[PDB]
Amino acid sequence: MWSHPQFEKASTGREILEKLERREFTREVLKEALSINDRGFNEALFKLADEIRRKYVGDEVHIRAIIEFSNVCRKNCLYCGLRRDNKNLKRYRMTPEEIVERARLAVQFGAKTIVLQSGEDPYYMPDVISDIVKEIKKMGVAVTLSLGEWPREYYEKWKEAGADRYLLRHETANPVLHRKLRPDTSFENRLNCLLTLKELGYETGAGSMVGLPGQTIDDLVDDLLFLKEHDFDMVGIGPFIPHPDTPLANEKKGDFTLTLKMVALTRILLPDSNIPATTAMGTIVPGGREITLRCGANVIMPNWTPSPYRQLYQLYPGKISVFEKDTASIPSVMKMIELLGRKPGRDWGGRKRVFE
Ligand SMILES: Nc1ncnc2c1ncn2[C@@H]1O[C@H](CSC[C@H](N)C(=O)O)[C@@H](O)[C@H]1O
Ligand code: SF4
Ligand SMILES: [C-]#N
Ligand SMILES: [C-]#N
Ligand SMILES: [Cl-]
Ligand SMILES: [Fe+2]
Repeated sequence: MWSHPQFEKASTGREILEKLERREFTREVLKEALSINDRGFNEALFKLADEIRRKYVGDEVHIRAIIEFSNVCRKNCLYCGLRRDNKNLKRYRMTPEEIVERARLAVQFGAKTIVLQSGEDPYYMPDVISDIVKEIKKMGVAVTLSLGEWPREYYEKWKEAGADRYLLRHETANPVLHRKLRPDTSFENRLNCLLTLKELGYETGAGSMVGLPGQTIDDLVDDLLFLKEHDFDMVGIGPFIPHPDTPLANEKKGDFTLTLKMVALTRILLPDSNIPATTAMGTIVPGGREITLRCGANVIMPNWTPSPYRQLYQLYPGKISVFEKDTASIPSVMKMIELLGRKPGRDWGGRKRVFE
């Protein structure tokens, strides 16, 4: 037997970058990119994603104002503070009038997309949602729904009511892990919902959490390849943030740098997709969303849920700041975008096909 020495790390890292620049997206290339822990490799990866972002989606940072209108949920996901078994949380529901008028205010502040997100709350489904969507569509903006897993019939009604997009983060593409963490449902169910949403003509959003308990680098590679496979219009990625009132309270938090590399690789794989700098990135690191916008992201989603409900939508700890008024977030992200040298979106910021 003869030796089997490793190649030097710097030269290996440069070969990975070259393969990414040549769009040679093999599993081993993606795995090694995620595994390298070199500050200079990572910075070059971020700059490549930023370059691709500049070339294929430009300098507009699209603002999507989120109204989290109910924290009631019928599911029991192990990671989520809204899981039905968490009795330590005050639950709330907004009336349709509250939701519509709050959306109207965001539109007046300049949001060009309203995102309606909730727990899986049967109260609203399907007809209350349809009424709300129809009212918001009269305001001249795009509407995105993020309501979880529902029958095809509901998704069809909401499309007819005028919804433009649907965000259903796939969470994890590992079906064994998915079922362990989401004991009510399955990856197959989640994927079927995404396929139905695409067939109905929604712009569809997927995306995973990074750092889930039991998730490995190979699983993160599977997430990237799943996203590439379906050419998603939008991809929402962030770290897992443990919640103290859940079974995962004591697990490791997701790593910011690893999550940033997932955002960067997603931009490289899907050059003209819409990729938010998510709330969870801003929670985990001060300035986290600003950093993510320099590493391939092109969207920001200010929290527009009003007091006294905003503090109760406790997906994970630290999500909400209560130090400022509930109308500060849209002007605040506009200021952030200006300081980055970027521009707010001029239209609804729907995904375009300009890459290849
Ligand atoms: N602990 C957590 N850490 C980081 N992110 C978390 C966590 N808990 C939930 N989330 C994220 O919250 C998103 C919106 S819930 C909307 C709807 N009910 C749905 O399930 O699709 C989910 O897709 C998760 O990725
Ligand atoms: S992630 Fe969505 S479906 Fe799961 S418990 Fe939280 S709100 Fe409910
Ligand atoms: C996303 N809109
Ligand atoms: C989500 N931002
Ligand atoms: Cl988006
Ligand atoms: Fe989106």
